[PDB]
Amino acid sequence: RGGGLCYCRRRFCVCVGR
Amino acid sequence: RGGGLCYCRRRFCVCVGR
Repeated sequence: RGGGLCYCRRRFCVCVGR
Repeated sequence: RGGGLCYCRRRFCVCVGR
């Protein structure tokens, strides 16, 4: 199935989806 | 920017948080 990817580290976060 | 931002463009979505 589909979903979403989110990465968080230190004082910053980034998410990506298609 | 403040808070968290997230938006989808072209054929892929890109969101970032700080």
